[PDB]
Amino acid sequence: KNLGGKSSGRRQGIKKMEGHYVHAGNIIATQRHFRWHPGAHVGVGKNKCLYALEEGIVRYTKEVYVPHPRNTEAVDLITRLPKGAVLYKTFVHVVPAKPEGTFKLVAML
Amino acid sequence: ARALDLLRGLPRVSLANLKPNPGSKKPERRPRGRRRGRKCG
Amino acid sequence: GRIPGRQWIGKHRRPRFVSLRAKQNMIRRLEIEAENHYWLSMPYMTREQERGHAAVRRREAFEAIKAAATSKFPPHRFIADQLDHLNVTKKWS
Amino acid sequence: KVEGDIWALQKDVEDFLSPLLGKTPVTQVNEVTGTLRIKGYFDQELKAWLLEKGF
Amino acid sequence: KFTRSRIPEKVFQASPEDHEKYGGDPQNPHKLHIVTRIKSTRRRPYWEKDIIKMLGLEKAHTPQVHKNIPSVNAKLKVVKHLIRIKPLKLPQGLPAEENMSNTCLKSTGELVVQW
Amino acid sequence: GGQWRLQQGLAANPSGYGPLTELPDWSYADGRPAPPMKGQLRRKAERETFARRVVLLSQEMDAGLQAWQLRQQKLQEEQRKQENA
Amino acid sequence: LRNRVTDRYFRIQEVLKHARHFRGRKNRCYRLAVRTVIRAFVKCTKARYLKKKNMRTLWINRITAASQEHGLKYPALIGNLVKCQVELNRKVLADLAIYEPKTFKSLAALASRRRH
Amino acid sequence: LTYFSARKGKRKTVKAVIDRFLRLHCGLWVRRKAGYKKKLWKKTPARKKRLREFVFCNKTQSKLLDKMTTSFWKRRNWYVDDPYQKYHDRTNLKV
Amino acid sequence: RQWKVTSEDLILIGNELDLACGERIRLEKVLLVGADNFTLLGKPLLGKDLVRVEATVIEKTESWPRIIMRFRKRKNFKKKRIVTTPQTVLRINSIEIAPCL
RNA sequence: ACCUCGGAGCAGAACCCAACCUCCGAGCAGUACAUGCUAAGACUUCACCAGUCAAAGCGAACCUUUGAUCCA
RNA sequence: CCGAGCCUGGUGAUAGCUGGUUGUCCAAGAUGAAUCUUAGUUCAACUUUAAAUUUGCCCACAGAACCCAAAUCCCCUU
RNA sequence: GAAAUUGAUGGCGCAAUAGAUAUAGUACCGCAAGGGAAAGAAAGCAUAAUAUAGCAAGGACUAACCCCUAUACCUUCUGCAUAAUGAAUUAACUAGAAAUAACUUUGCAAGGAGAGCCAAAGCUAAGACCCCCGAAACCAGACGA
Ligand SMILES: [Mg+2]
Ligand SMILES: [Mg+2]
Ligand SMILES: [Mg+2]
Ligand SMILES: [Mg+2]
Ligand SMILES: [Mg+2]
Ligand SMILES: [Mg+2]
Ligand SMILES: [Mg+2]
Ligand SMILES: [Mg+2]
Ligand SMILES: [Mg+2]
Ligand SMILES: [Mg+2]
Ligand SMILES: [Mg+2]
Ligand SMILES: [Mg+2]
Ligand SMILES: [Mg+2]
Ligand SMILES: [Mg+2]
Ligand SMILES: [Mg+2]
Ligand SMILES: [Mg+2]
Repeated sequence: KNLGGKSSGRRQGIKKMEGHYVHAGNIIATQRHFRWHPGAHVGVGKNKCLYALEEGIVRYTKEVYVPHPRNTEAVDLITRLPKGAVLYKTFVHVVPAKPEGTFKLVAML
Repeated sequence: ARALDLLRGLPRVSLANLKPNPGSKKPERRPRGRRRGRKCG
Repeated sequence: GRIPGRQWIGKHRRPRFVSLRAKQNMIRRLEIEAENHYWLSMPYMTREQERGHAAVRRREAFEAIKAAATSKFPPHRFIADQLDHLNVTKKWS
Repeated sequence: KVEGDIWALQKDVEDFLSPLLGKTPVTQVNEVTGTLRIKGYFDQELKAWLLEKGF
Repeated sequence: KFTRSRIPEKVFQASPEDHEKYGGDPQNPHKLHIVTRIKSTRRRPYWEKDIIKMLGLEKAHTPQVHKNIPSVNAKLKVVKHLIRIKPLKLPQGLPAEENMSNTCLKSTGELVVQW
Repeated sequence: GGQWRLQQGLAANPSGYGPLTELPDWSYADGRPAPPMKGQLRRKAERETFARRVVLLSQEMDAGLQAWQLRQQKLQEEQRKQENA
Repeated sequence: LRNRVTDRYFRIQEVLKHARHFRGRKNRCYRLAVRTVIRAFVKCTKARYLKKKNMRTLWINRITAASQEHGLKYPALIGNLVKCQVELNRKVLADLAIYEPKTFKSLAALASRRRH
Repeated sequence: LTYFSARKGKRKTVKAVIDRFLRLHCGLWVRRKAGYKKKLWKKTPARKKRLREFVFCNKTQSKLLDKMTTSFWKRRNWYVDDPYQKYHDRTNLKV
Repeated sequence: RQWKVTSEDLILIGNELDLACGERIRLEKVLLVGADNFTLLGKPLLGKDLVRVEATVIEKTESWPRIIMRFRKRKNFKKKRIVTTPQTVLRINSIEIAPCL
């Protein structure tokens, strides 16, 4: 009487652990809901996958979570916290490796 | 050349002295014996 | 007096019993390994001291491996080997 | 199309190419066919070198 | 399931009683292990097999000298149930180039430069 | 009875190291020594490699400790040298 | 019949010569002989381990008899000779038991003395 | 396919391959993505863009296609204004 | 191996010795020497000064062909090899003892 | 009775994991009509097919599941 | 020897099914997806050979989630 | 699966189970259509039955047996002494055919090839690689009450 339930796994999770070198555009982690939040130089897709916006080293950190005020449910959740409480989340950052360019001598006019 | 001098020293080249260049003639594999027989690959 | 099924696998197996000899053998092994624990409890260098102390040798060894791998190439061919085959018809005159 | 001391040619080629590679090149001397086979592409360099030698 | 086993660190913390029993000084610890394989790697996990191959202990009862450093010790901890470890003792110091060909490893674990 | 031999410090197996295996089996009746036996030569080569590895490992570990000491000294001396003003 | 085997006689004989001392048709019929000859050769190969195993057992039995003639037990004899640093092996000890009874008596006395 | 035709004794080409795949001389096979003309009204713009693309084949797919076509289809063609003229050869390829 | 030996005895060593036939040799690892009324036991070897056992290389031969046969049922596994081992026959010429006790 | 897809447990912590296994759900709707075009780099349901994400750029503006080929 | 005769021919029918597959010797070599599909096949994985050049495994620290255990992943050294 | 167009006496055979079916389309079989041969110049026994015990042997041994060791082979299976298959035995016969692309070795080389074809080191030549037996059937035409 139990049908369905034959769906395969989504192969989600972290694709780049901490310290892994990541080029711009590489997907860092795919998640179904926000297990890891985007940090510095990390973007978010429609499906909440984290990709590197710059070329660098992936780092995972814990930071205080302050949601966008337009996120009404999160704002209410915060409104219900006690005074000392601060929410925390796991964030993924890309520490950019190369400089974004150098000045070169082109012509000795 | 020294090769022609070696020829001068060696026996006459005939149809009984001829050999293919090594590596040009792979051995033929046929399904007889333990290793190539039975189920014959 | 038979054990149902096949011995040593099923739910009902032949009762196996530990002999004094088996106990002594196991105890001997245990003593060896207790000594192993002791001798593994005193590292000579710390992890930070060992970091990089063999890097040069390891790099040279891998250079040797790479050289062997990249030096693979067909062997030389000599006129002498080809011409020596004429000797199959060497005779006495 | 090498004639003469193919081994002398091999020595010369190794001398000429080792600085470019940084290592002595790996080669095969087909003394029968009179050819020298070098691992890696050096057609342009070897052509220039043979021109300089006057072949 | 069967998995790799994490040995708690307290296992590898010698006590004064152990020091007296085995005759090793925690200060000035020995430099080199002599490791022999005394147990088969058959019926052992592939990771223990691989560790044995790395350490070069494929042949049983053939002593092998290894550094007494934390990484080698980590591997030895993985395969400690297949090996016998004894410190390498150097009564006359390490052999000199002159007598490098006249050494012998006594069963006590001493490398003597006379044989 | 190998345990007793081990206690006395000999090889557990009398066929291991010892006079019975390491000495020449024979010599010429004149007195000239016999050529070394193949097994003895192989065993000597193995022992030489073992000693060479012992020396190499000891030297590598000592050099590593000395290099770490020098690195610590350089770090402390440089951090002190930064105090210049 | 471009190519036909002409040596089959000799190929058969190579096997049959090894079966000529068998019983029944195994010594005549190649189909049967070849199977038994293979078994005979495999047994011959595997018997080199059993030969050594049985010789040592034979030596141990003979040494046990000889030592019991002098009130010793084989374990005591062997262990005490080792402790006295006599490295005579079991083959030689059995040979001495058979052909040099006074020397074996001396060794048994030595083993008992060491034991005491 | 037909390894030996009954009239010539030659190997034949599977024309279903020729109707679907482009072979670049270097050994690459190009193809359209399946469904690139089907029910576009229910496909997101990104999916449509992915589907409208010309795509290379696997090594094993390329080997299969090479087997299924004859050497005529694997020749140099110097067409006048071939859009794939530049793609017919590989550049800066290390191994 | 250990050989129980006496003068005029023959010994079959299962390997070539690198000695010309008829060449005289001294066997140096003598564990035991015995007479009718006394025996001398080494610990484990007697001194060179005590005993001198001498032999002669009488023959250098090959053993009869030994068959190595491997067979496993129902595996098409069958292998045959013939091996001949080198051998040397030594004759023990004399056993001399000296009063060096 | 079921056959495709998806969610949860088995399968606790990267991924992955069956069943006549224990439960649940879907064959689209709402929205707008840039919900356009292009394009680095990636993910990928263990193959392929297919399916995802996406910087930069151009252009307007200021979105949240089902099915191939041929054939018409 | 008739739920559709016999003979010849097509015909060496076809058989994902059963059986068989002949010298010597050495070496490497073992448990997913789709499918009128689960007695089969194709792709993968594994495997073999040859070739190119350069890191591979092991691997501590750091690191990998909220909701509501054994371990695993990742990699400096070694 | 085209066409236009192009134009071009011998035996690394068999030798009486082979080679023709063939000494013969005979003998023989069939009502008939039809099928269709054979052949000419070791095994098995006997000399000489048999001796406790055992995959019939091996290690051996002074000695055949006695002692000790040893669960036929093939195939099919996860796994077979298996009380799963096949085999009385001897002789003879009886089963891996080939392309695409590779690789190896030659030749020549920005060209190769004895027209056509290929070519961004290629082209030309050679070498290596793809089994045997078996249905119930289907259809055509004969032959049979
Ligand atoms: Mg599920
Ligand atoms: Mg095989
Ligand atoms: Mg039972
Ligand atoms: Mg994938
Ligand atoms: Mg009828
Ligand atoms: Mg058939
Ligand atoms: Mg093997
Ligand atoms: Mg279907
Ligand atoms: Mg089937
Ligand atoms: Mg025409
Ligand atoms: Mg005929
Ligand atoms: Mg007869
Ligand atoms: Mg049977
Ligand atoms: Mg059956
Ligand atoms: Mg039968
Ligand atoms: Mg009538």
